[PDB]
Amino acid sequence: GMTGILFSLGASMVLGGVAQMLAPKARTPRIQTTDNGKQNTYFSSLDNMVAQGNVLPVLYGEMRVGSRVVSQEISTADEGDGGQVVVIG
Amino acid sequence: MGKGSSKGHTPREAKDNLKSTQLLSVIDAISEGPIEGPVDGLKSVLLNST
Amino acid sequence: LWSSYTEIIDVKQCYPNTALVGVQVDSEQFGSQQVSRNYHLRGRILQVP
Amino acid sequence: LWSSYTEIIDVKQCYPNTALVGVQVDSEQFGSQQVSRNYHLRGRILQVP
Amino acid sequence: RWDTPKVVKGVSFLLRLTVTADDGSERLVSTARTTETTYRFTQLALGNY
Amino acid sequence: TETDGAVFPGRIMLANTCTWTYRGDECGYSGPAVADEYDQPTSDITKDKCSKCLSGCKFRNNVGNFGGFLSINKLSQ
Ligand code: SF4
Repeated sequence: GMTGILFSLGASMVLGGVAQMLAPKARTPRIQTTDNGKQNTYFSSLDNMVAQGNVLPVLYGEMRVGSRVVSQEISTADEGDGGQVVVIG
Repeated sequence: MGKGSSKGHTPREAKDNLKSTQLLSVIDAISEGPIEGPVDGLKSVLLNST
Repeated sequence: LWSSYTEIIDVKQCYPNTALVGVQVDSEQFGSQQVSRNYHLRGRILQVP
Repeated sequence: LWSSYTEIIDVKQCYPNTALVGVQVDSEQFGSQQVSRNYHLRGRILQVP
Repeated sequence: RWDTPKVVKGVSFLLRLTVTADDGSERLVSTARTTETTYRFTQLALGNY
Repeated sequence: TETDGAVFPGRIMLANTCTWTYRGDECGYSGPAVADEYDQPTSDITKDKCSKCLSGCKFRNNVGNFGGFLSINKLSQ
């Protein structure tokens, strides 16, 4: 039959802000004291990380950025890139 | 010396044949509003904890 | 004189769908520390109208 | 012989209400690393009765 | 020996030495990354470099 | 469209194990049955399964499409 207790809630939503009623607002990261006073970006990683915990990232334009290193290895090089020009002295 | 502005120096010691030495210069902001000077003279400046 | 010879086989494990860059540097003029690599790349190919 | 002469202008931007210290050191006897500056200062002038 | 130019934070000096070859090419002899302004080379042979 | 309990970037990057399906559009295998849930030879299509380890790829002669980077020692060394 009747459907009582509508309990309009237009007032309650504004209590947290009005700009949030049209925009979810961007999330912000936390500040680590150990990382001096630098502010972490949520959409750029200049430092080159380690390929393990960090998920395979995604790029969307420009941004000279680092990477996730998969294999680092140091050995002894060859004397000569190619061809017959192989002088040493 | 305290008051509102102060300066101090120590005698430079070098010479011993013509050379060229570096000079690091840095500005530091400590606090806000009218502060007081160091408890003692120029000694209060601690470089590498000395 | 002739010394040991070495037969080497490279990696056959191709990377299916991940962008990768392999860099080899003599690393003589670099310092005892590591070297940071940055790459000024473009974006990802998207499906556009 | 005469060599290049340089006309230098210092900072005209003054700091209105911030305490500051400027330190210049020859930085030769120090190590290749940076140097930490710690200052032993008093407190702030308060509106005491 | 040289002087220290305008600098931010801190600097090091990287110096390399090359030797002109008989045909006209170049040969690199060693390299050094240092902090002191003055450097010395010892036991050099051949001619121009 | 509800997005409860989901994470955006859905890759594990690397492990000792593969991280895809079997006979999908990325594994790219279409041959006869050779292996099962474990590392046991078989020749029936009903029990075709891949352990998603290196041994499975060696069995199926398809290693270039393996989704596990063989680092291991980057975490140790
Ligand atoms: S392991 Fe090799 S075979 Fe088994 S699924 Fe991943 S890719 Fe296809």
